[PDB]
Amino acid sequence: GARPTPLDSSATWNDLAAMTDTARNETRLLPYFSHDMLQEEGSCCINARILKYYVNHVLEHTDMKYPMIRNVREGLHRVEQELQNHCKHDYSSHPLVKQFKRNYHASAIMDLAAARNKAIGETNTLYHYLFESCTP
Repeated sequence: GARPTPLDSSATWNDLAAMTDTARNETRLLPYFSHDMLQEEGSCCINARILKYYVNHVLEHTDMKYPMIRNVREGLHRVEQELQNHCKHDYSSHPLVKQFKRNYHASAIMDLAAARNKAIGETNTLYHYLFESCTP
């Protein structure tokens, strides 16, 4: 499972899969979390901070291409808000969060639309990281 209940909603998973399939019908931006890494205590809040960035930047035409992106973002915002309430430490100062931001910006310079689509396709993977690392 996970703690935030939408992470246990198969409807959200489907929407994210849908998003991925679309984006990819057009290397990685997300930092890679191994199985061992996801078991580490900070992993939940680290990915939650990345989720925050996703809600603000990545999942912000896009409505036309991704009819579900609005509902996904709102759902993801709810998850982020609950996680942030229990994430005592501010992980903006963590290397992996900066990495994403750094790599996303580096990609955005080339092509903003391609960078957005790429990160969008990786949202499903981020959800998986949250699912595993945010279990009590």
